[PDB]
Amino acid sequence: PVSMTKTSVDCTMYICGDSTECSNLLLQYGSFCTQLNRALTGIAVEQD
Amino acid sequence: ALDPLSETKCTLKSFTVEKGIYQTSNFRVQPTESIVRFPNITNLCPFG
Ligand SMILES: *[C@@H]1O[C@H](CO[C@@H]2O[C@@H](C)[C@@H](O)[C@@H](O)[C@@H]2O)[C@@H](O[C@@H]2O[C@H](CO)[C@@H](O[C@@H]3O[C@H](CO)[C@@H](O)[C@H](O)[C@@H]3O)[C@H](O)[C@H]2NC(C)=O)[C@H](O)[C@H]1NC(C)=O
Repeated sequence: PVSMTKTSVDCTMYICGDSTECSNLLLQYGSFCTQLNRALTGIAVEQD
Repeated sequence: ALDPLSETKCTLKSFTVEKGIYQTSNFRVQPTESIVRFPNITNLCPFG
């Protein structure tokens, strides 16, 4: 094996969907899934 | 929110952006109308 499928998963759409109140509550947790998005993007680049 | 260049400047937390492609936000189609579909019954409940 050389590479695997490049998957990008979004925070606000997965955890909260299209809910503004849920996003406002999610802002209290900080930048957890800025980190998560960054890690997934890094894996995606590493595959290429 | 002025333009994509400023949006990617804000995403990188910097005023100068290097050459490349950056993921900034998500495009989503906002709904236009509200639809309600309830059964055509009209007999009031015997709550009283
Ligand atoms: C408890 O009962 C009262 C009174 O109802 C009447 O008396 C009872 C002893 C029974 O014989 C009942 O069958 C009888 O109707 C209820 O008050 C009544 O509720 C109805 C339903 O909303 C009212 O009807 C409307 O009233 C106005 C015009 O007056 C318009 O909005 C409508 O055209 C429609 O007629 C009625 O006026 C009202 N009657 C009195 C005396 O106020 C009461 O609702 C009920 N309790 C509960 C929890 O429903």
